[PDB]
Amino acid sequence: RYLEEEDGPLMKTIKGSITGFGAGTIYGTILATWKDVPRVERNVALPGLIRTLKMMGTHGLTFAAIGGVYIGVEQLVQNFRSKRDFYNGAIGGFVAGASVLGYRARSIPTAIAAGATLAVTSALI
Amino acid sequence: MDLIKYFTFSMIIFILGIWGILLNRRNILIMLMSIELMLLAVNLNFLVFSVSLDDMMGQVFALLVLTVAAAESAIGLAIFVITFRVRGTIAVEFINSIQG
Amino acid sequence: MNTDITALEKAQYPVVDRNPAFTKVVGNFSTLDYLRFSTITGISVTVGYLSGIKPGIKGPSMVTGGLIGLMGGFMYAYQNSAGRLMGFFPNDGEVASYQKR
Amino acid sequence: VKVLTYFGMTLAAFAFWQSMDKVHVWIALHQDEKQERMEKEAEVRRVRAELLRKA
Amino acid sequence: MMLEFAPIFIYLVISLLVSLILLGVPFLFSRFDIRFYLVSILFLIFDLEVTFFFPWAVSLNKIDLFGFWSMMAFLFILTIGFLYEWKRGALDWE
Amino acid sequence: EALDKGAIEILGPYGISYTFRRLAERISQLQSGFVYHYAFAMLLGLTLFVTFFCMWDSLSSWVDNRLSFILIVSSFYTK
Amino acid sequence: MASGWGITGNKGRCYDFWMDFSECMSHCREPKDCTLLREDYLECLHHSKEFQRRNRIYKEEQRKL
Amino acid sequence: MILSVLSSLALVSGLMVVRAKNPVHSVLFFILVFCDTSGLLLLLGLDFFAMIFLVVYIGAIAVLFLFVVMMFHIQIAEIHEEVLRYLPVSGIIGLIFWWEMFFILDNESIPLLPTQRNTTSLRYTVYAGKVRSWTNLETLGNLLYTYYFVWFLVSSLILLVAMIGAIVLTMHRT
Amino acid sequence: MFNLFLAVFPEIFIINATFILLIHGVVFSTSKKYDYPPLASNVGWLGLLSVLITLLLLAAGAPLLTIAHLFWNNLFRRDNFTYFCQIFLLLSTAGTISMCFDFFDQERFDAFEFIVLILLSTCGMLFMISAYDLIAMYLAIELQSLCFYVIAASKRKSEFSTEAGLKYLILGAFSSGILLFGCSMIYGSTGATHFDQLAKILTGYEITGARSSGIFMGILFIAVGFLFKITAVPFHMWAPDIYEGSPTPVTAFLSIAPKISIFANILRVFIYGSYGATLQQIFFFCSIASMILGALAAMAQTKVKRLLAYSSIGHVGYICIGFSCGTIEGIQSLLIGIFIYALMTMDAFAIVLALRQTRVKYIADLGALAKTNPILAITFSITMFSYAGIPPLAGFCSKFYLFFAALGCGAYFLALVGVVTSVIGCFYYIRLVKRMFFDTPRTWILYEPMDRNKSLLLAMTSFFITLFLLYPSPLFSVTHQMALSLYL
Repeated sequence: RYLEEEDGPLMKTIKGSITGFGAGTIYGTILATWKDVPRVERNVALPGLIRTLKMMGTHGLTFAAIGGVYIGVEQLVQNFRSKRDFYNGAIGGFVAGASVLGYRARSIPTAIAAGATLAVTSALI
Repeated sequence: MDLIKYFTFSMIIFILGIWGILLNRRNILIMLMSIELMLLAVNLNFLVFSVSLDDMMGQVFALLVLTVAAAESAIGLAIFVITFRVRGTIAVEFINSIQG
Repeated sequence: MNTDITALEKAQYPVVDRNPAFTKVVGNFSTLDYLRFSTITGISVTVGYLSGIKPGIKGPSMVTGGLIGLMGGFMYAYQNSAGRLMGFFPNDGEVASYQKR
Repeated sequence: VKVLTYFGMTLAAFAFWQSMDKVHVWIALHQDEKQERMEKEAEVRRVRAELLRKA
Repeated sequence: MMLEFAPIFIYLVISLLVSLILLGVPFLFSRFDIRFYLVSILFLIFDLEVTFFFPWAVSLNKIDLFGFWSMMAFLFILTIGFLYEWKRGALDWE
Repeated sequence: EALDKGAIEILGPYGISYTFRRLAERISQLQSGFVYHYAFAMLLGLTLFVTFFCMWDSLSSWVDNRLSFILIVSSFYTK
Repeated sequence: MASGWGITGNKGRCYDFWMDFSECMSHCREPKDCTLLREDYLECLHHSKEFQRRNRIYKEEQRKL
Repeated sequence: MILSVLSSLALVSGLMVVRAKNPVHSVLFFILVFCDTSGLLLLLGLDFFAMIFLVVYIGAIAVLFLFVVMMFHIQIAEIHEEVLRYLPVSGIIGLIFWWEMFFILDNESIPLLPTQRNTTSLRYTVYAGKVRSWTNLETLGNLLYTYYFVWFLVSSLILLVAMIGAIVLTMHRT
Repeated sequence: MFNLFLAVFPEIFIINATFILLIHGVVFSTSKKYDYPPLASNVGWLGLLSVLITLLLLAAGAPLLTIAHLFWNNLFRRDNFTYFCQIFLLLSTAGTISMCFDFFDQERFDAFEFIVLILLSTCGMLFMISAYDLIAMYLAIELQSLCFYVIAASKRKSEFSTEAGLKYLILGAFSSGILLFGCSMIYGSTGATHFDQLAKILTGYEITGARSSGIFMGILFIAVGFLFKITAVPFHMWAPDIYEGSPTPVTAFLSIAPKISIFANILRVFIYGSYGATLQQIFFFCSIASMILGALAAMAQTKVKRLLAYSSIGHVGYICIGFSCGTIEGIQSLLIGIFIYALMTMDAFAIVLALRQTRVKYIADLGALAKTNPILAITFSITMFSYAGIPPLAGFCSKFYLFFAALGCGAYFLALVGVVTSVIGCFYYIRLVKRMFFDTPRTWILYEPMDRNKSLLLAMTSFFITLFLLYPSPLFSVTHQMALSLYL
């Protein structure tokens, strides 16, 4: 069922960071487009584009950090311990969630909640 | 390469309708016109395919879709008129009361 | 215009006439058919009268309701008569009159 | 817009459509590599499911 | 054949040129009326009626009685619409 | 205090009501009352359908299914 | 071209192929039994294999030049 | 080449429909997109549809749009917005739709590449079809009112609804 | 020749009766002699009679609706599935009409054209059910949609009604254009629009490596249009705004009949055509999104109409779970869920229309209703517990299936979503029971008693809701019949 791949832990981490950046760029574009423009900005176009691109870059960065650290810690767990399970990975989701989303939200309870949610989500898979 | 060129003509009109929706969040009249551009592109698709397949069903449906497009435009502009008459303006900030 | 009366589900009763003419189906109207016709028409006239009192048009409303009922009752009676002649409905009397004439 | 602006946008669109013609010819020229790659991926799946049922 | 449309195009170009010569030689020396919407709607409906008549009129010799009566039913529906519009005062401009 | 009216409440009825009230508040704000947002949502759904159910043949080279769902849930902890 | 009505007032170019495929499928309880007729109909619709073969010829001509 | 000219005219005219500041100009550019479509239909040999697109889209529908838009006297402030910020989202959406749909036929309808050989000599002519040829008009009229008459009548019902709804929504009798 | 039209007798009758009513209304509403009488209730009673006569003609002519099936084949297809679907649609329309007379008389909504447009849309949905070709399907869908656009804007001086109509026209025309683009792709790729031809072309292959992308995207776009029609997330945001902004009898009608007709279309198009997995995954993912989003958004609502709109979105999610599984029991359960949701919604909107005489708007307006009208508070509590799926009320039946398919098609994430969203739904439904029974407000609203039509309809639907699980055999048998008749 899974016998179509070539793997490579470093390649896995790089590709995951790249995919995370792409998804974060798409998400940032969507969020920037949903929002209205500040009233002081309705009559001038360029600052709106700058804010859209800034949102794109910031979301690409945070999503790339999550999508990289998740699999990086997943392999660095399954490499040293060298056991394949859903446990290996629950730790990666937790550390990605905690670190990145707590650096972003600046809150420790938010870090714990985000890591827990990512842990359950990666556990189901 | 004839079929691909006619097809891309119609496809560009369809994409222009989509972009016109995307680009006119303050202009609801242009949104209605973008929808009419999409409908025109679909009609073209049916006619081109009818020719390409030597089949008449694409032409029958093109005529009927014409009737539908006319009816849609008449009703759409009637609703636009009563919306404007009630509010005095067409600005999108006056048609956002229903929410949640 | 090419036509084909053939139904998806075959008639379960003796087929007296596959495609009976309009006047033949009308002439096949039975006592029960006229009872259905009259009941539908009378109910429709009554509804027209009763719903017309408040706007003040009970007479014209009566005529309108009666027209709707006349069309619906005639269509229902025709439906039953033609179904009997075609074998789709139980058609004892149709077969008894057919086996004799 | 100015009339010259409409003319210039038309020229640019004409160039875009000729570029699309080149893209279509490129896609038409690579039908055989698509077919040969598809030969492999479908046959790999066959040799695969056949081997997976030998046990 | 579509060959006969090419002279129409060349004719259009020449008409354009004549228009510009005539127009250019001298450069050398808040109240919405719903009745216009209503007339537009009526025109659109009957425009579609003329459109559906064009194939019918050229095809009458093949469609025979079936085609005639289907067009009559079509007209009957649209004429009921017309009578509705008439009784509602959409045809009055005073 | 620490268990019955503490952690059990927080990891139970008291916390569950809080988080679901915030989730309901946020989901309600999506229905913004702007027709442009409804068309944008329809267009995004169309684009998402096309992308996932047709353009998902060569992506599996660079992506994994695990990452995808991870990022969707992680989007909830933004701003 | 499954309806039969051609755009110039005659039988459609691909109607006979459609009818062959349909008549085969009406009694063959397995769709794979009518695969050849199905791809005949679709080939009539789009001329994919014919044009692919002619493009092969053109490509070989360009290669030998 | 000719298809490239018509495609370019339609592309510019459509951009002007969706990007003009003034909605009256937008309706006028829409008339140009319909004229170009009529030209394409003439190329396909469908002269009835080419004329009907002129009669219905331009002669009747665009007129209604023009009457309504002109009498509305829309002010540019009520509908103005800067569109530079939408270049990325337009880019992604349009690029996905482009890469996926401008090339949807390519696998199914492979183009015949033009060679340096006269392939016109292999056109086979069948004269039997040419004895009494049918126009687009009579070919369509052979079907509309007999084999497919129910859809014709349903379209009449659609038109009736349009007339009723127009009267009911807007009529204020003097 | 005349006997061929026996297959279209119900439609012929209803269309001609609609014309008669249009003429009668316009002639006597303009009459100075009768002082321009309001004719909305008169034409309403005559139209209800017309619907009941149409129902008589259709149900008593079951074998005759299949006469001349080859002559009528290129236009429509009448079978047992269509027979029962059309009977149910006519019953829904009759109930909805009977629920409107108090609204006509007390608000003085005098426009009889309201009834005419409802009847014309009923014709359109009748043609939708028997549609057997993409062309006919689209035409019938457009007729129904245009009637709804016009009736959504019927209160033409109200800001809310004009706003509802405008959003409906734009989002509805957009979705219709998307669906029409899908039909064009399918036609171009297969040269066929008839459902039988599409069946033959597409069966046996699905995605056989060399998949026609044209067919696949035609299917995707048609599916997007259908999902807009059934208010599945993420194509749903038009529904709560239009449901609120439209006049309440319009909201009641839009809640039931279009769903019956569009689900008939979805069955006959997808279950019958053959692209397979992707089509069902579409509906699987949209069902999950609908359940979650409907539950949360309903939990956030403070107005009765919005709560009902979001509840309907959640329930279509539950129903579409049945279409996702793609088995005989899936179709049967979809049909059972549709029937029970329709009866429950008719109950709920009968109560809402009864309370609209004193202008109910907020959930808090129902405070102390168990004192001012105890039997109405019990009837409404029964409806809310039925909506929540508490056994042995009829609402349990649909909930039971959700978990039956989740453990049948082997899907435990679906099961978990169902458990959580069921709990959330139970909460926001029992909040209304708390408001009517447990609260002691300082200011009470006294409500006018309802008319006879709504009391009789409410009594019957409430008896059904409490007592269906005692004698559920006929619905089970008839839905099994319909599920089988989809293929044979």
